[PDB]
Amino acid sequence: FVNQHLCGSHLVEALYLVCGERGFFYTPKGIVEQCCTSICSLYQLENYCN
Amino acid sequence: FVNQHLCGSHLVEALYLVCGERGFFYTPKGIVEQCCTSICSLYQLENYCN
Ligand SMILES: [Zn+2]
Ligand SMILES: [Zn+2]
Repeated sequence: FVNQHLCGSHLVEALYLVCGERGFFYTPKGIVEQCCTSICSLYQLENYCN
Repeated sequence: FVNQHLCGSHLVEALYLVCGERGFFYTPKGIVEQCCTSICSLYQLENYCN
């Protein structure tokens, strides 16, 4: 996985790819303050699939 | 397979800009049958925001 800062529509694109079929929930808040202002791993990103 | 997959990618991105700060919930069921085969405006997409 790209060990990078995922911000704006780049964050919803990743979530989209990782969560596949499941779907996901996007909430400008804790996913932000850490996957954007910080770096997240496949792992951490998967906390947002439905 | 291909088709709806490509299409949802285009939708999450449209729901990012529309929804803004209320975020959203993406579920490949409801949405894609509605908006992949026919055009769906920004107007129509806010159905889908939180
Ligand atoms: Zn960009
Ligand atoms: Zn495309």
